[PDB]
Amino acid sequence: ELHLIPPLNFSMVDNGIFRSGFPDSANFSFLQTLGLRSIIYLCPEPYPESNLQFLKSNGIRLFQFGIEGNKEPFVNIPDHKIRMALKVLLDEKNHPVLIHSKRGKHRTGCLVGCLRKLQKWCLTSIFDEYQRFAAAKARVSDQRFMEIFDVSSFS
Ligand SMILES: O=P(O)(O)O[C@@H]1[C@@H](OP(=O)(O)OP(=O)(O)O)[C@H](OP(=O)(O)O)[C@@H](OP(=O)(O)O)[C@@H](O)[C@H]1OP(=O)(O)O
Repeated sequence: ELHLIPPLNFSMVDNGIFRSGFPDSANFSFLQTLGLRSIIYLCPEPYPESNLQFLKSNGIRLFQFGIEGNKEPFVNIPDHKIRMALKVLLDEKNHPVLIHSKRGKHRTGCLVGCLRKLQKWCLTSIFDEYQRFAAAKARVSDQRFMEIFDVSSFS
């Protein structure tokens, strides 16, 4: 067809950094326009064959840091997996990079919020951006994780 279709909840976060929910084949022509080097994938489920073939054909590296898709109020975001994903984001060699989960609201929102903390954003600005994507599914647990996340080791 004649039009591009960004994936669910697509946004540019920064120079060379994007966020979304799970891309499907209708989104591949749009993703090709970004010249991605990397995908940071935050779900534990195996990457579907369709997505794997797109990744391979397009020369994109897959980084998988599987965070269990927990529902409130029993959400347990591993600090370690967010820290390893931030290390990938902070290396310009991996850019352009797309961060995605299933809908790009919770696991993706936490990783982006922790990056904003490293960029010295005030918490209210971090939460406002998180809530723009999470909307009616904004979780206190996601924001509490960002509130407590320690930026000592990086900064
Ligand atoms: O287990 P997940 O976290 O991978 O999936 C949850 C979705 O979480 P999701 O997988 O989207 O998380 P992320 O990809 O991290 O946003 C969430 O979707 P949403 O809250 O809209 O993001 C949805 O909400 P619904 O569509 O309103 O019924 C449900 O909470 C759903 O939990 P499940 O129904 O037990 O699989």
